[PDB]
Amino acid sequence: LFDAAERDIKKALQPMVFEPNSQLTWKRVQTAIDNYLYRLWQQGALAGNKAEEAYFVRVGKGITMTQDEINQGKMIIQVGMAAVRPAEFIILKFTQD
Amino acid sequence: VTSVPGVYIEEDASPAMSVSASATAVPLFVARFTPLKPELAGVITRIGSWLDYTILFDSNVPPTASVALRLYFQNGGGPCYLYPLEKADDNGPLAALPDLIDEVGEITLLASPDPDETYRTAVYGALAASLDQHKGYFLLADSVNGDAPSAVGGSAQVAVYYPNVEVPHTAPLSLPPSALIAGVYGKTDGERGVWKAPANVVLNGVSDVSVRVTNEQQAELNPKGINVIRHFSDRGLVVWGSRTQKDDDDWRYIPVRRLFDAAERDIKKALQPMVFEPNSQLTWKRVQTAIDNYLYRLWQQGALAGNKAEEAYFVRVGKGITMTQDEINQGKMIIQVGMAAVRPAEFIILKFTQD
Amino acid sequence: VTSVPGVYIEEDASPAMSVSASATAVPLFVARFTPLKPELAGVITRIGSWLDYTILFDSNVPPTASVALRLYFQNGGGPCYLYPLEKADDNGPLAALPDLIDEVGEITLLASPDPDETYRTAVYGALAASLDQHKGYFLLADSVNGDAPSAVGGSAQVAVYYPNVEVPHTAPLSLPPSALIAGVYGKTDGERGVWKAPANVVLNGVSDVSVRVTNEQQAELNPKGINVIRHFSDRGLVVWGSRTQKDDDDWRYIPVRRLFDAAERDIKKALQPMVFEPNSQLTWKRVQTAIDNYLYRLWQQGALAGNKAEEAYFVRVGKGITMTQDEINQGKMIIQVGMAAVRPAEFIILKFTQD
Amino acid sequence: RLFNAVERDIQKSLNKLVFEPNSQPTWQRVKAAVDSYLHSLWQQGALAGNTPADAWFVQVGKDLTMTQEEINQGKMIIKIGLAAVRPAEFIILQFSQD
Amino acid sequence: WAEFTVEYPTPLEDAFYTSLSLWFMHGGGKCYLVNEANIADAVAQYDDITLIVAAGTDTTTYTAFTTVVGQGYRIFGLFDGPKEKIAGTAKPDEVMEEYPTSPFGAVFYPWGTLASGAAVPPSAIAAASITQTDRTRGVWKAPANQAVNGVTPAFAVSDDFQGKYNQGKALNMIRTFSGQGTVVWGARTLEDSDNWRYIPVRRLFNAVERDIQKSLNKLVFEPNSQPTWQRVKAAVDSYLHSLWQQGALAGNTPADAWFVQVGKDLTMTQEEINQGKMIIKIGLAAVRPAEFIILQFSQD
Amino acid sequence: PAFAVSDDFQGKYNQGKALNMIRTFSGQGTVVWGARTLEDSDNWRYIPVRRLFNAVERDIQKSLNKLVFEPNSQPTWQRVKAAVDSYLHSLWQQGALAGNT
Amino acid sequence: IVAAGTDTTTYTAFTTVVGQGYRIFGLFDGPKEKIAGTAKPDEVMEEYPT
Repeated sequence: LFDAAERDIKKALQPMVFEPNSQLTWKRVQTAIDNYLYRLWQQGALAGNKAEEAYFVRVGKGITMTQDEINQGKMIIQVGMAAVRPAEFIILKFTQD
Repeated sequence: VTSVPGVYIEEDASPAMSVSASATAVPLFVARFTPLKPELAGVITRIGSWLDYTILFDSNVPPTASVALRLYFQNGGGPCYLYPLEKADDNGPLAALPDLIDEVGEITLLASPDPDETYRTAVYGALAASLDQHKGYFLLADSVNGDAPSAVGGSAQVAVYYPNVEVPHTAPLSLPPSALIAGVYGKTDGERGVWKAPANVVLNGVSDVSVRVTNEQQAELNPKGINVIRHFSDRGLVVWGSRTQKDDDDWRYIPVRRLFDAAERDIKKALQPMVFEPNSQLTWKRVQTAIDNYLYRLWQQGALAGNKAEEAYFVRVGKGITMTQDEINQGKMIIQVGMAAVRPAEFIILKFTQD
Repeated sequence: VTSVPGVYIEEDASPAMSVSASATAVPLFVARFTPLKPELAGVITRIGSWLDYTILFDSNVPPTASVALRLYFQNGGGPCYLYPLEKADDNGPLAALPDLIDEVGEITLLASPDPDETYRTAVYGALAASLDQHKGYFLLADSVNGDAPSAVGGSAQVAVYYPNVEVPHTAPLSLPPSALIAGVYGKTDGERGVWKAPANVVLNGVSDVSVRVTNEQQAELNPKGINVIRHFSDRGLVVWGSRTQKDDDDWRYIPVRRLFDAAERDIKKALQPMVFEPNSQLTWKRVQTAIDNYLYRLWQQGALAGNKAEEAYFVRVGKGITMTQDEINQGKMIIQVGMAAVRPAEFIILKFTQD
Repeated sequence: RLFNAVERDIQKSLNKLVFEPNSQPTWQRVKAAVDSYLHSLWQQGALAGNTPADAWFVQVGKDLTMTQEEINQGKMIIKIGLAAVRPAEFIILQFSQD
Repeated sequence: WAEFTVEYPTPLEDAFYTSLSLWFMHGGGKCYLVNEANIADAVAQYDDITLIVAAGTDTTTYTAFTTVVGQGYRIFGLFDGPKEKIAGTAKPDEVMEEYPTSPFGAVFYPWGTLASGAAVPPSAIAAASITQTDRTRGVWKAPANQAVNGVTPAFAVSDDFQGKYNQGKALNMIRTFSGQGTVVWGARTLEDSDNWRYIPVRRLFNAVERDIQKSLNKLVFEPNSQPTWQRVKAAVDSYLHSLWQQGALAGNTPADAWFVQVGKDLTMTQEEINQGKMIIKIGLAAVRPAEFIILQFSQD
Repeated sequence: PAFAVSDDFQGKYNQGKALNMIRTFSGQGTVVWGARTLEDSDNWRYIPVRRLFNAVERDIQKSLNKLVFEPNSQPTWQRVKAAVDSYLHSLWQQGALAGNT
Repeated sequence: IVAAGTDTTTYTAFTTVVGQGYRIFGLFDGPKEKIAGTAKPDEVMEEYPT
């Protein structure tokens, strides 16, 4: 699951690889990643409950970066999921009451 | 524990228990008999009725053991045991007697219908030691004359019935009343239960007492507590008085002694399946409840003399209360339980007034 | 100690201990018997009941050792030991007696049911030396006439019961009461405990005393403290008086002597696993606590006569208190402990007044 | 035999449900499939009790059972409990006057 | 135990074969085996020897033991007792002059018999009790009440024959009790002086310096100045403070338990600084076994 | 069992060491009886309290072999502490070790 | 480590692997037949490694 989610976002960030590192680029990337995990969440592939807690993609400058790696031009995409595990070893444990 | 994925099946096992009551009846008799087969010489034998007694044993002709035993069934039913022995001073099987009573779990009462004194007092001293380790016995005894026997001096479990009873047979022969008084305990626990003193029950089939007792020496014999068989004109013979031997206010009454003797034997038999379980907290609340639901059922059928409050039991098994840490290491449990039994009502006093 | 990186496993070992109580019962008897096998000639043998006594030994016909021993079981239960010897002046095994009692750790009481005086006083002087090194013995004795025996002159652990008791047998034979009075110590420690003086307990199965004592020479015999078997009309025979021999206010009473004798033997048996541990400070607080939680449990069951304060124990083990530096070098520990026992209540005085 | 035969049909059926994703739509589907079998068994008089939430119970979740670390090992543990019927071996009857 | 079996394939009856089989069976580790003419060479080389036990040799062993003590190698031997059956009628002293008096060693009389095979010299029995002691709980506790397994003593000694051999010298019998069995009993060295008794208080000072002397070999030829004096003083007491919490040496306010001092005029004045010397002194109070436990009753 | 032992022959072999007889009752039969180890010390008796400590560490020692040579820092100390007590909390609800709070 | 009717050489190999601290729990056999119960509570118990 992590091997296929990386290969689809890495193929589409390749057209935008030399754009300026301002703030309006940050909110446009953080949204197009947000609308990719949300569609994948609501079809039963991220093991989160009825809250939002399956993704925390953030691209800001105060968070997740600072000033001096802007000068050696970088961006940092902290993203993280919560995948689903297969269910084996089903245990019944009947009781009397 | 789980390697192949598959599907595994599993149940919860627990020794969760409840307590149910047995009967307080069916004694054994240690008089002399005549068995028909050599394997019936020195072993305890269960007798169901009068019919199967006639098959295994016989009725001889000269001989009071066959007469004293059929009067047991005419009063009250129930099975009974019997242990035949021939010689009074044969201390071989008499020493081998108390290690045969323990393997049968039921034995409650004890008696001896043999007439003379040299045979009975040899028996009463043989198993007198087996009364004080609290396994649950209660024997009966008779008195040779106006005072109590001294083979068992002072104990919480005896009962003495003074005047011996005769019976017609082809001159009428006398009979020590310890035989047929065991059958009248089998009727009172039937309809009324354990907690009713058997006094107003009527002896079923007799001619007359041997010596006629009157009220002016009833006053002397009712202290130093021994009981009495009385004669009345309208209703015939009747047993009278229900007092035990030793006379502190702890246990002076037959039913208050026999109520605590039966309530212990039913809970001790069912805690025996759980005797090596861990001493955690979930075991404590499961035991304290199964004892709580046993005294509450016995309270609401009129046997614990408490009022409309709850105050008849305070069973507690906790760790802060009733225990502490250092006797857990020498593995123990402490069950503080206590009842409030009911007393029989004698000496009814009227005291009329004008206003 | 650690070279290969790996992962190492290690636990904390400590001799941390607590104290639990044993029973104060089960004596040995040094009368003459008739063994059945030659290996039962001169060695201590454990007897569990009356049944297994009939297997190993026998009942002969002329002979009071078999009669005096069965009266022990009718009074109180418990096992007992016995040491058979044949000749009174055989000082071989009599010198070899006290080095056999020490290897069995339990022995508390001491008695001799043999009738005559030449056999008993040969025994009482043989093991009289083994009473004063404080291992925990307490023997019993009888008096040939109105004054105490002189084989053990003045000691804190004796007890004399004056009038000898008879028993019917096929002319009734007399019997020195030191045998059956050991069994009545086995009932008092059962329900009431150690700290209750056995007086109101009733002798279980006897005809009558040999000589009838009255109250006007009870006044003379109750000083120079020796006890007495009394006869009453309503309740029969009863033991009476619970005073020891030597009459300073230190220990004049049987239970105050036997309470300190049992409290020492339980803590001395459990300090024996920790006898070579270092004398640091964390050992001191672990010992002082396990002694504190032993007297507190014994206080709150009514055996230390203290009021609702704590003042019944002052166990201290420190170094500034109760010790100093220079006896650490000759390795020692000092346990200053002290109790406040309870006294029996005799001589109840009313002193009515008008106001 | 009631407890002996009420599980040999669940264990036979759940063999085609192993290796399924241990998620939220699974937990609300096994819970809704077991109690639809017990409700068919309660009307037939097999196990006794009114208000059929009292007769049995089924529960499966994320923190009532099988916390987060044993979900990462793959385990999917449940527990159900039910009260069956017992024969009326002894029939006692009491007369009175009222 | 692996290479000991491939070297010695057959079970023998000699005193050394019964000794190493009792060492390894109670745990054990890296142990040597030298002839009785080359102790004075083997100790000076291998740099880790702690115990010199005697597997049934007395005459030429006592000379080689006191040899390596004479150079001050800080070692602790332990010896055998007399062969069999002191009658106990008399003569408490004449069995004790054949043993070299020194604060290093004990004798361990009763000659356990190893009911499986032949006899075992008691130096192996005493050496097995130290192995399961320091692995379990420290070295400051005496090899005193930890039980051994598979060895029964040949004799039953007494309760009081221990008593007349407890002063002067240190027979240290091996006595079997009820419950716990075949245990060792008594930890006493050869002298009776109030500084040097109690075998664990000897081994505490014996092992608290063989780790300081091993470490300070990389600190010689260092400049004898002020930053050196405040660094050794701050490195030694950080080892003693780890040893005080473990219960090895007793005392509250841990400035009272030990002391360390190093300076310019409290010690090593100016002229012996010019000769290069750097002298220190540290002193500490260890623990001692509670060999005697007396207890007093009263009424208050 | 080949023998019938007693009720009281269990009694004199219950202290010191741990004979642990095999005795047959009425109803339940040929059952084992008594779980006691060889010493009598208040830390180490009761065979199940030995096997509890014997099996609560052979799974921690088996698991921590893949955590050696890890950096001895602050995020390590708060992770082992949060991984051990999540195993004991699963063992406390099952009734293995007793205590409230 | 159970003993299927072996006592002599089993008790040595049991306490060997305890000496390295392998955290194991053996269990042994009893005496062969019929303690008479007349005496001697201790002498049947020194042949077992404590």
